[PDB]
Amino acid sequence: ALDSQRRVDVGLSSISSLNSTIRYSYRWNKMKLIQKYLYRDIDCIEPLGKYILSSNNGWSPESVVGGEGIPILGQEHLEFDGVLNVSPTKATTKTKNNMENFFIQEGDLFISRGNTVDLVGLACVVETEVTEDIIYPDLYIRLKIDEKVIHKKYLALLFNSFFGRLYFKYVSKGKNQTMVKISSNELLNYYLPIPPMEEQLEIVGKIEEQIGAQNEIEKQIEEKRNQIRVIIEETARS
Amino acid sequence: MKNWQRIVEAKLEQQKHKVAEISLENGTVNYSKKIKHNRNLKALTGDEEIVRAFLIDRLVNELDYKPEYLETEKEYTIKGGHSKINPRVDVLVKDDKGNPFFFIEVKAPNKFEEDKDEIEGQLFALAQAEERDFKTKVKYLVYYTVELIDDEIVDRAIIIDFEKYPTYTDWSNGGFISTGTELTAGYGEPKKQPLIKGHEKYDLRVRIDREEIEGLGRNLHNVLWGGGGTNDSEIFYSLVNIILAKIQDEYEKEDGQEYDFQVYQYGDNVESPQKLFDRINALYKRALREQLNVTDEQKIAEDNVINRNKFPLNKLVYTVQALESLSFLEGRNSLDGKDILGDFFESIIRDGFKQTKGQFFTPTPIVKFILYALQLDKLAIDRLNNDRELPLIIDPSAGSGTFLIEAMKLITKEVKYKQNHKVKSSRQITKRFEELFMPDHNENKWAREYLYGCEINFDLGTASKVNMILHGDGSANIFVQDGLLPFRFYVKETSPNYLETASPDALYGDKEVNGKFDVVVSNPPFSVDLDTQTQREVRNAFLFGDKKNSENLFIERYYQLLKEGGRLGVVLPESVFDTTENKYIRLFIFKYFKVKAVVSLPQVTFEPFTSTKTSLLFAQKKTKEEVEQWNELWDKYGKEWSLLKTRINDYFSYFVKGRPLNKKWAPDVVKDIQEGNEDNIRKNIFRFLKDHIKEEDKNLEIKDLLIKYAEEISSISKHEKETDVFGFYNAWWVFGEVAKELDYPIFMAEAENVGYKRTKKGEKPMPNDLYDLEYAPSTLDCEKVLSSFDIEINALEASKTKLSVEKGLLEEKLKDKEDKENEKIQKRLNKISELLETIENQLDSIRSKKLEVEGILEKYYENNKLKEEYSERDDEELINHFKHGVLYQYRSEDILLRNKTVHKILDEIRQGVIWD
Ligand SMILES: C[S@@+](CC[C@H](N)C(=O)[O-])C[C@H]1O[C@@H](n2cnc3c(N)ncnc32)[C@H](O)[C@@H]1O
Repeated sequence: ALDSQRRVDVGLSSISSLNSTIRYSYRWNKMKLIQKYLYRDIDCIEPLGKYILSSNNGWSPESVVGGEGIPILGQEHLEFDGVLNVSPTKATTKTKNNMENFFIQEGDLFISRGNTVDLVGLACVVETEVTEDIIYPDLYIRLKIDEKVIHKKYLALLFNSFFGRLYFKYVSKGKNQTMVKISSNELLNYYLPIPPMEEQLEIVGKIEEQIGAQNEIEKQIEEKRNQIRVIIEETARS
Repeated sequence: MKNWQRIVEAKLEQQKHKVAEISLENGTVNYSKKIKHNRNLKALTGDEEIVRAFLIDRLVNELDYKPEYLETEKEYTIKGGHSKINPRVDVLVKDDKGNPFFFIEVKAPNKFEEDKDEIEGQLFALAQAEERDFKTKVKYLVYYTVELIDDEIVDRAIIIDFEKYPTYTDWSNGGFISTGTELTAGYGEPKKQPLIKGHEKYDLRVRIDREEIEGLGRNLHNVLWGGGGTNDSEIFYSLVNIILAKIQDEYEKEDGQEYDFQVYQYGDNVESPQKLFDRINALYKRALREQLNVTDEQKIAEDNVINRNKFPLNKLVYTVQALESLSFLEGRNSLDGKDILGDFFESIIRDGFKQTKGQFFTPTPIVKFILYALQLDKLAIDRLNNDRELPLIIDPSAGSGTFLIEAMKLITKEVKYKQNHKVKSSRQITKRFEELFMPDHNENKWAREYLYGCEINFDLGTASKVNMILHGDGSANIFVQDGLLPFRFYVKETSPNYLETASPDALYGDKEVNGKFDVVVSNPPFSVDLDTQTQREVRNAFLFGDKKNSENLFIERYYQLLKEGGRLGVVLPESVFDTTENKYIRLFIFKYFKVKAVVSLPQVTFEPFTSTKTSLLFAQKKTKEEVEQWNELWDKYGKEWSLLKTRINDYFSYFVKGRPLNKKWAPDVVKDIQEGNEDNIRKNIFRFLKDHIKEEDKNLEIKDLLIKYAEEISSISKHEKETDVFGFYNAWWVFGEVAKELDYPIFMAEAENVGYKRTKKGEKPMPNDLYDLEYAPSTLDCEKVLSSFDIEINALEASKTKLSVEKGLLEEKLKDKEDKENEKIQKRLNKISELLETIENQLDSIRSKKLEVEGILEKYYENNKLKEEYSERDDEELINHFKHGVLYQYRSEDILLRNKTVHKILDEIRQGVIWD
């Protein structure tokens, strides 16, 4: 109801509330109103700039599907569960001068810079073994955070939740609805509910169990697929 | 019924020799048996046959020519490709030597502007056949038509010498050669009647018909533009210069002498396209020595009414010939020609001008939303009622004058026609309205006093001036002297000048502010690129001229032009609203303006020329009392913050950093440190921080709080960068404190669509989301849709009754005849009967929709007035009635001001915000 309003009545006093730059605009004030509604009962709201250690933007050179070079990812590899589904399809055949930090490592936080207004700012965590070094494209940000206060996967789950979707649909600056590009400035200024680490682990556990249930559903699905295969084979053989 | 048809019928009937008969009541025409006809003409094919008969009568009776040399309805049979073609020639008159003296093609007067494409299909083939057969040359080709001026029939004709231009290339370079407007008797060379004031026949046209202007526009698009050449700036500029020259002609040539725009034609035959360049150039100097009063000798010396390299003179002579009788300054006098020329020129700008980065036009739907969202109509009505004046609108960046033109057409329409009931009927108000709007021939007469503008581009300045002359204004106030030049430089001959006046303002900083205008609407350029010749205005005249963003100077200009309480509606880029570098300007507006609406716009608004997000800002200038209150509150809270900063930084050094206490500190500081009044310690932290602290912070120890904050407390401690204007205090802290006291509500909204989508190819309609058209007029006349509509149907009923009587007489006269030979014409009479029954069938069918629309009129209208429940067009049913079927006419495309129902952003603008 609040998000689909298209009209905001803003008071003058409301402008200078955690603003520090006196920004008045429809999008910024709509985002602030939605955040005020969200964080009403929730407490312990804190900025991400205090608990951020560093942010490094990746970069990707010219490449073709295949090419027998070092592999690169795609925009479809990002997932809502917060796990980077590593399955590169394209690679770069020519070499660069420096590639030390352009590879993907385990336990990293990747942020989507440029994508559709819906799937922008999408975050993922690399949990599987990287083994071979793989290049992550320019539309990514490696985010190193303070591990003592905030857990790596909790931020990804928050960003993929509506908490981050609503913020990034108004903060994103793009020339079209197909691609909108976020930057690091709003990552510095973003406000989060940061409960004790125990609560973050509890949330992660609930998400993991409710995703394992769905995993049981698709494993039943390939059980049905194998049944189809067996029926075809037994019909053909005799 | 039309008077001219009856006049023509009477003129043809008054002739002594009864050779042709017409009957409009019966809709029949009959001709003498002397000329053989291959078909039985029984129905009126159009005005073409009447014009041909009139020309035949004029030739036979008035010009005393022998009828034996006249040939009409000549049949040709040719085999073209796989088909057969039968072209026809209208009038052939040959002399004693056999050469065609008159080769006349007859066309309907209302079909001339659209039939030109068929001319090539009717004339060149016959000439080619004649060359193939006899290898002879035709001497003169004559194209004739009639025109109605003051109930008098005048003749406008084109005479082309075939031998003079034997080839198509020579004919194209000739530019529609017309030897003379009228013919001459006694084998004389053709002569054109002078176009001179004094004689009504010689005088120009003032009753401009609505349709031929569209034909002229499409002909210019198809001929001047080459068909394959679109969006060329230089051709448009040449056309603009030609129109300006024509305007100067009516301005200066005055009465008693012929105009110099027309071909002077000292000789009987029209001369070559040359020897007119000197004429038009001297005329183009007389213009800009009379209207613009320019003082550039190099610009006068370079001439350049046209450029010879890309504007050949054949198109020039075509344009000159096309615009001989279309008096622009006097065509607006007539009600029919009131808005014809303005629409013509706005179509010229719309189709022909190429616009891109830096130079592009604001779309009309945004302009009208800006003008109506300021309640400019209500402001003008209130100004007229209270102070007997109209608002003083200025647009300091008017490129094509779109904002000014829309403001003019809005004020005139609202005050004079739409909302005329709001204005009072007092004698003083009535006389002021008399000298403003009443004469009704030039209703845009007030503009000369109340409409200003500034443009930096000379070419677009001339374009704006000519556009706004053709729309009705004198266009004296539009300046081509840059938007940001000082108020002293803006000088022009006419005495009442509200832009010259200036005076320093103590609050502004001693800088000079005008303070004379009521409304300031503009579309500020993204980058001003201010000229290096006069850079003293950057520093001395403007507060923030030294900054990198030089476009933000425009906002400061808007403070100087507006009056205390004036209105400002502008399309600012979104970067002004959300960028730290622009913060200084955002603190500026809140200091002096009362922000009232920030309407965001989609990025499809300015496509395809630019793709950047822009927003609408509506603000009102603040009076001296409010800004001095702001200044005093700013000073108070800045001093309080100044004390808090020093105190809290002294607190940090001891209580966290550990530096021993010193007696050089403030007495309250030292005693609070000594006797440990930690409650005040916490209170000062809370007050200095304001936000950035939560409920957990109050219980937690102060030392850990300070360690945790550090960065935030340092950021708050740092003062501002602009200095002088703000006064060494923190803008965020003091701004929050002052805005708590002076709170007012701001309205914000976003539009997703703007009623159009301009791809590179063309426009495609979309939902508006900004405003809704009325779609239903507030004044509908029953007698306008009833009597004239029924005249045709009852005339046809009388005609078919007479036809039925004569058919019955023929039926009897064939009943007493023998059947075997009768059968063929009896079947023909049956065909006539079935034609009559089917025609009366569609008349009955259209009478049904007549009845249903009459029922709708009775249901929705009461004494030609929309009822209060139907006043606000929320009823989609009535709207769908008007925009369907035959109710396409009499529509109202005006913007609807509902004032009680909120559906689209403009309604929330006009209801939610208050301008006072
Ligand atoms: C915004 S466009 C169209 C303005 C108006 N909406 C119209 O339709 O005519 C006006 C153009 O004139 C130019 N212009 C106007 N005033 C100017 C000034 N004072 N200094 C520099 N350029 C100016 C801008 O570059 C802009 O491209």
